Amino acid sequence: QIRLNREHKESCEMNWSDKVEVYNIDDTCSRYTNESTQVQFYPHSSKFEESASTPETWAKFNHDNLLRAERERLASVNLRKLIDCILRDTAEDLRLQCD
Amino acid sequence: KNFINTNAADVIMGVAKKPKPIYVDKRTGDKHDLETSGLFPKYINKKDYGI
Amino acid sequence: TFPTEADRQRALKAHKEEYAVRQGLRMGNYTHP
Amino acid sequence: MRECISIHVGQAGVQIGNACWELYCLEHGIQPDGQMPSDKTIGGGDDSFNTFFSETGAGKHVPRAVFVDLEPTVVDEVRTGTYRQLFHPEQLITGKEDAANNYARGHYTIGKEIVDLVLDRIRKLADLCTGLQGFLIFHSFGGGTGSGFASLLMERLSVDYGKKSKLEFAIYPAPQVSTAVVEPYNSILTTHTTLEHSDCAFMVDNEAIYDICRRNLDIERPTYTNLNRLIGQIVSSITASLRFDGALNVDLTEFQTNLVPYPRIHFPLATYAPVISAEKAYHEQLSVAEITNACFEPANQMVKCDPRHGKYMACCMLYRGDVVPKDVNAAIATIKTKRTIQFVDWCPTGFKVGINYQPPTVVPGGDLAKVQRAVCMLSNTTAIAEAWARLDHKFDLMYAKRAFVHWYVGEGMEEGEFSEAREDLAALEKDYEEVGVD
Amino acid sequence: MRECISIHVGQAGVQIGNACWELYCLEHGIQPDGQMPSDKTIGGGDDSFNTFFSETGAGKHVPRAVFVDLEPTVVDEVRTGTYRQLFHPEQLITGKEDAANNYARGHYTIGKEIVDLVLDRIRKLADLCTGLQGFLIFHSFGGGTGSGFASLLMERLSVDYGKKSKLEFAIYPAPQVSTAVVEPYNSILTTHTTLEHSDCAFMVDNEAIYDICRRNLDIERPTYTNLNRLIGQIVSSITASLRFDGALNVDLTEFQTNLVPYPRIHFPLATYAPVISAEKAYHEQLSVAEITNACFEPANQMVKCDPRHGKYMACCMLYRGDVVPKDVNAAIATIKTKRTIQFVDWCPTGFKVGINYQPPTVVPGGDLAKVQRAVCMLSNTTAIAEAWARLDHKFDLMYAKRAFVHWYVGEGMEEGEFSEAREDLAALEKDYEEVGVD
Amino acid sequence: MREIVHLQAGQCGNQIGAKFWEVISDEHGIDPTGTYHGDSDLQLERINVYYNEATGGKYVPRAVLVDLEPGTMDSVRSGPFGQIFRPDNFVFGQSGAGNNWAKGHYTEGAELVDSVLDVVRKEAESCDCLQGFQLTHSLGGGTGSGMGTLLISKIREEYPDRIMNTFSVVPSPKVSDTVVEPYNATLSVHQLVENTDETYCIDNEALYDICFRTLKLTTPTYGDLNHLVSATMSGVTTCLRFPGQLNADLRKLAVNMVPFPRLHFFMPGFAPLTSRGSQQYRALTVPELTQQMFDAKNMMAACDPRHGRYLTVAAVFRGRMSMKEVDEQMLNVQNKNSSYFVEWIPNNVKTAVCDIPPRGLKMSATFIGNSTAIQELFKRISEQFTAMFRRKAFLHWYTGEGMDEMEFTEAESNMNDLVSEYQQYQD
Amino acid sequence: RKVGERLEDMHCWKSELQREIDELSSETDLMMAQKLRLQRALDATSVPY
Amino acid sequence: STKTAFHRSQTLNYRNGYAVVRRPTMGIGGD
Amino acid sequence: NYSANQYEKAYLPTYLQNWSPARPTKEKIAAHEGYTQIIANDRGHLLPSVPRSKASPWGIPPAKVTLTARTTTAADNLTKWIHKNPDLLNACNGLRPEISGKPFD
Ligand SMILES: Nc1nc2c(ncn2[C@@H]2O[C@H](COP(=O)(O)OP(=O)(O)OP(=O)(O)O)[C@@H](O)[C@H]2O)c(=O)[nH]1
Ligand SMILES: Nc1nc2c(ncn2[C@@H]2O[C@H](COP(=O)(O)OP(=O)(O)OP(=O)(O)O)[C@@H](O)[C@H]2O)c(=O)[nH]1
Ligand SMILES: Nc1nc2c(ncn2[C@@H]2O[C@H](COP(=O)(O)OP(=O)(O)OP(=O)(O)O)[C@@H](O)[C@H]2O)c(=O)[nH]1
Repeated sequence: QIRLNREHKESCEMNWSDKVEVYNIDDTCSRYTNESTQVQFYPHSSKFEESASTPETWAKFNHDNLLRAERERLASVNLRKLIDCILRDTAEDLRLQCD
Repeated sequence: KNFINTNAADVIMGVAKKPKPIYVDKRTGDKHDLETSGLFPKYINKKDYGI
Repeated sequence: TFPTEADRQRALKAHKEEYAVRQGLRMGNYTHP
Repeated sequence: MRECISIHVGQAGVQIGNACWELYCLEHGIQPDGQMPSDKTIGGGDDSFNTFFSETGAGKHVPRAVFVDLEPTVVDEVRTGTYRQLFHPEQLITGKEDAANNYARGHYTIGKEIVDLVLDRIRKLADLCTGLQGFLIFHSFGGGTGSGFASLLMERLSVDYGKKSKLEFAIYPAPQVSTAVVEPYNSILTTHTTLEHSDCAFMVDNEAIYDICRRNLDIERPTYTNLNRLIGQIVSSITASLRFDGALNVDLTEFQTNLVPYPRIHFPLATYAPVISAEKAYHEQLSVAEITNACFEPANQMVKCDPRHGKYMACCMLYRGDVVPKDVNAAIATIKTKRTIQFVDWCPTGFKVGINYQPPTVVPGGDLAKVQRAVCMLSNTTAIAEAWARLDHKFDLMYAKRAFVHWYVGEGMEEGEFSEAREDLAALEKDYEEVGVD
Repeated sequence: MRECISIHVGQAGVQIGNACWELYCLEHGIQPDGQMPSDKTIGGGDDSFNTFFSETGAGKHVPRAVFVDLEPTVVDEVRTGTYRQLFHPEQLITGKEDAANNYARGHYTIGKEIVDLVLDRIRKLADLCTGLQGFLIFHSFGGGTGSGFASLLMERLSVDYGKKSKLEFAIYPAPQVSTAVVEPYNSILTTHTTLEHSDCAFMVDNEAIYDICRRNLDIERPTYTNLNRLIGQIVSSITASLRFDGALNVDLTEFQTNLVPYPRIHFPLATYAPVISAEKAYHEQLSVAEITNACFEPANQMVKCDPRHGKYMACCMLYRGDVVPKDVNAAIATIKTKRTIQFVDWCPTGFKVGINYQPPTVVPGGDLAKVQRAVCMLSNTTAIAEAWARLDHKFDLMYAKRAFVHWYVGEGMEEGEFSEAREDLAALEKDYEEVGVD
Repeated sequence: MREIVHLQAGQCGNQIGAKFWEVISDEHGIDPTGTYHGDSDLQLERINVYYNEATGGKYVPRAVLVDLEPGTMDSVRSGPFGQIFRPDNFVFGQSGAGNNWAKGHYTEGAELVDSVLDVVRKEAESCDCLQGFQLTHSLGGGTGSGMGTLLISKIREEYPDRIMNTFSVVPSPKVSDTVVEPYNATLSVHQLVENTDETYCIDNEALYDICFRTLKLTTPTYGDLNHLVSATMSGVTTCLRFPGQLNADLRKLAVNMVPFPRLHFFMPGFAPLTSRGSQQYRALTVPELTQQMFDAKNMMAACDPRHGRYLTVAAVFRGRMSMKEVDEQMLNVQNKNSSYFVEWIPNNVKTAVCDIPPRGLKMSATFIGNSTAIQELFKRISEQFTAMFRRKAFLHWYTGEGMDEMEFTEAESNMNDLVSEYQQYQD
Repeated sequence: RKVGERLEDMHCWKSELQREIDELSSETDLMMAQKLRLQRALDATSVPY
Repeated sequence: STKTAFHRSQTLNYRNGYAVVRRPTMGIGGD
Repeated sequence: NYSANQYEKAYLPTYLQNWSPARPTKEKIAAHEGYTQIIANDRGHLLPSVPRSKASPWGIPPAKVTLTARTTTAADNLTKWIHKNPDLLNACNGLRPEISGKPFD
């Protein structure tokens, strides 16, 4: 169980990193204005026009990852409770036998 | 005993108790004594000062 | 508040004569047909 | 510039302020950390927020409020909640004991010592303040402790500063529900020790809130979450004048000048028109005519005083959202022509219109629908005296045989004050009938 | 150039002398080896340190201080401790016996045989002294031994020299805290034997140092380390005028003129406003108006006195860091306009102002904040009657019972000294009072 | 903050305190040995109300146990939690008591008041601020009245600004076991009503009726009776220790409950009880909560308040509820019977809502009430007293001890006057 | 205007991702602690054999 | 009508004995 | 304590944010005469003959109101209920509220 939890932690951490960099990039972008600097002739090209994703698909990506993490957390909780109860019962029965 | 009337008379002659001036300090500031605090007292009023 | 004691007693007698039909403090309007 | 200061007394008022800020943060988009994204709006505190925050170069907004409490539990919970970094660490005053429904206990025994701290705080925010149009006092009348503390702080601020506003909002006692039979005592204590100082008092009742809730919002077990959300929307609406622009602007001082007719009687009622659930609004329509008619419908008020029992003196309405002066004035003219609404013979004009384009906002994960036209309504009408008759016939009964009075007389008061209060109120009712009579 | 001498008497003193020089090496950048790093300022000991050291071709800065003590313990401790290689072994003057809380023990039994060494070391530093504006003499009032010793050595130096300044610091008797029943005796003895040769004595109450140390330093278990950093910061503030520059600069002689009006009384009181922690400061703002208001809050004075019941005669404001005369004068004008402050009808102006560009520093392990504005306030006011009143009433009662007389008479004094002290303080009460009469 | 020092006396107390403290410990999740394990961060936070902190993170009970018979001490030490109390907190005598309240009020307490006061005020100095104290004993307690009267009378002036709550078990009307027990009751009750502010009264016959009405468990233990009363006391005190919007303080309750100085007495009553199939048959809902909440069956303290009238009612609810439902609930009950409630007061209902559930069950509540339904108890005791007194039965023990008949006379005057008091108020 | 809208829409997801990662880490802590408890109990078991 | 956010730029205040007037930067709603 | 001149906008409760007026200031004084002879000795002990303000100071019912129209006898009572408190009418920041109003008929 520890193994699985750590793996999912790593994956979600990765995607969060990605979102942070993209958001910061666009923040740095947005303060532009017509009169200001950072203003150049760069020619057209298809790399500027490339397409890689669509909003709903990206949303569903994120949604799937979230739900995966949620299920693993639930499973961990369940196993924890089961282990606790087994410990208790073991101790009590050995006590009675010795008495 | 018309103890209704008796309690009425009791409360009517209830007069009062008086409070004691005690201040507070902080977030959870304690009810630190005030009157003879030394901090903010009224002490220069006695018939020895100067003479 | 009424600038004339006269208007005071006048409006008061008007209200006490109209007492029965009003609603309430017996002050609100009876309305209704 | 433009700003006002919020004061909160009572584990009663801490909640309703908590919800007010839970809303107030979102509209200008302040994260619960206390910081925006890295953009350039921070400085000396000069943008939209400046009317309720002073966000200096620290990049942290300072809630212009003081939260005082006597029982540390709920205030400690907000201390350990999300907004702890937002709240200013010793604007959150906590005490160790309560007044236990005893107005006089709160007014003498423990009221004497927190006042120094509160005076400190008010002056040391006023320093950095510049405009300070006034203050918003949050309290209750069935005050378990908010009675004496509020009274004495109010009089102290009245006698230290005299030349500005005091607006009072309160959960009013129910006509026939009482969580403390000591309320019929402490409420009148508060009233007749505040009238000489209080500028503008306003009341609202949780039962009528419930009743609206299950007549139209279709919520069978709402909560304090819902109630405080509604109240927060109301106060936000009345502050929208400062917050956002509009066709015209009005101010709380205008409220004072235009609403209260005389010295003394300053007790109007509050109402919010476009209450409806999203599903119910969906296949209907909201427009100026029906929204105004509904907000004057007798079964939408939050105090149990049917206006037909009373007579109107003044009306102020603030339209928030997209509206136009043409139908505004047409609708109010139609209302004036309408027969049943009986305005007293004095006021020729009695209608403070107020307009603002800004659409009101929902609270995320809240309860209300999506509305493009709201009106908040303040109304001064004679219908109030019914509740005061209720109170006096409660008071004479349970006072004439002197029940529970021993606690008070022992802890330090006498019977002269309870003597004076009754004829204070009696003079109030004779004043109400005299002012009504035409 | 611009330089002074430093003197510490008693276990009471070498404490905070250690604290002060511990600090004074940091901000100027000294390593406890005593030699400057690879960079170059060493020579005949003349750079900014020169006002407090002489780093001669020896290579080591030498503090211009003498640590005189009656008891070998603390001097041996500091000798075995960290900074000995800096320190100069014999100017750590140590004795064999204690004055045992007896003023006369310190003034006659022991003082004769050590004052010779004291004055000899004083002169062998004075020869190399050039400017020698004054001295920083550190002692106490409820002295275990330092009191009478300081009084007598001060008499020696006051009669040998009389054309300079002498600065006096003593922890004031804790109002209701005693570590000596002989404290009123030795205090008043020092008072009447020193009232006529000193220049400027400033007080402080370590109870109140603690009281602020848990009001806003936010620790319930402070230490002497914390108290000593506070007071060392104060002395650093007063010497900052020498150490650095600014728009305008002020000096000790200006202090001695401007603060005290008259002979006898030369006892004003100090305050330091921005005593604040990093955690508290994290999300608040610091600036001139609020720091002035805080430094004049009635409970931020570290001695038990009331502005309200007192009346001001003088105030000097020392600002360090990044400020402007504009808001400086604005704040001071607000202070004048205030009503709670009640200046005597004497002083038209009341405010000696000094400014330095240089923000103070911090120390690792230290628990102050990282502040950008510092103000040291020195005020003379009538609010200090209660201290000597308490002292005299306590002393008069326990002298009426006349215990410990046997101690002093056995060691060879009498009561005439006590009589003179009593008549002196009896004078001083009305001395403070009829000047207030207006 | 403001906290509590708990006093337990008599063998009644020797049961009650042990059971009640282990209940609170099992609530706040601490092993009997002492080491904590955090699950409810809020229960971790609010602990100074009862437990002073001992190093190693152990939380000593600020309680004091006193009696005269060493064996009960031995048992309450050998129980499942004996390690949890302090060898400090065991003050005791050596002689047997024998239920002779005369000796218990002069002959043995006179020399142990010193030690008991020393220890209790030591704990008072240890803590910061006290609401007051609560005492667990029996007025029919053969040693209970003897110790309690004295210690109460002392602590009155010891701390005259406080809340000295009293929790006692009333002698059974059907059987008193001890025959001088009516004497014990009549003697104790004078000082009780002369000193107390709030006093509970609970009878065990109605508890046995509970045993055959909802417990249905054949063979109950007095320990389980103690379990019931402990649940009640816990519930009334829960408002202080947990968050959620309600008013908690004891005199916050008291000013509302009491109308007048000599009114001090109350009845407890518990919330949903459930037989072996009614677990899988009970719909846990506010309506049935309120219904059984107001049941003469559920009534268990003295007798059915059917026969008298309720002056005041206070109710605490515990769990995840709202307020509109409790509001409509009482509204319903006052409108069902406005005659039964008195007219000298309107709105005689008081409510509080604690959000934190007890351990195990979600919906819960509890009651405290002041009714004109207590004449029966002390009236009964009055006839018992007059009967045995009619010709000085058993009086020689007390006259040898040092008592005399005049004391008995003013005690009975107190009782009869109080009866007329209650009556002519409710009439 | 369009780009600003996009920015806010991103900020939302960023917030929830952070929060959920935090609860995940706390759960890892708790489970590790209980595992160590089990280990020491297994240690304790051996003596009565 | 697509305008959504409507805030004002506080271009006027005092800050000290003499009032002060700013440079207009952001208009109706921020632009 | 006396006021400044001309530049009378930058020195006010406008910037104190005072809401309890400071002090009655002035620019009103004739040319005083006298050499300012001396009546102190070495300390501030005035010579006995010359007088001073001989320690005249040494060292809630109030509510600002307009009478307007509240019942005449109540107005008369309110006058006293405002005054008769020299303690909160004399000093320690003055502590002085105002009055406005009109009589009845
Ligand atoms: N403002 C507000 N009032 C509430 C809320 N919940 C209930 N109330 C009403 O507010 C009143 C609370 O007053 P009190 O309980 O006396 O509060 P207090 O006087 O400050 O002191 P306490 O008795 O300890 O709470 C109750 O009568 C309720 O009817 C709430 O969340 N907010
Ligand atoms: N300077 C200083 N004073 C302290 C310190 N701690 C407490 N004090 C106060 O300073 C006074 C110390 O005086 P004494 O103890 O008489 O010292 P002494 O007169 O030089 O001679 P001894 O009896 O040997 O200590 C005490 O009255 C304390 O109130 C400290 O570390 N340094
Ligand atoms: N411990 C215990 N007490 C019981 C039990 N049943 C009834 N009691 C009551 O406990 C009451 C008294 O407890 P204590 O105050 O300790 O009594 P005491 O003063 O030591 O002397 P006694 O009353 O004769 O026992 C008795 O009056 C009984 O009615 C039981 O089963 N166990």
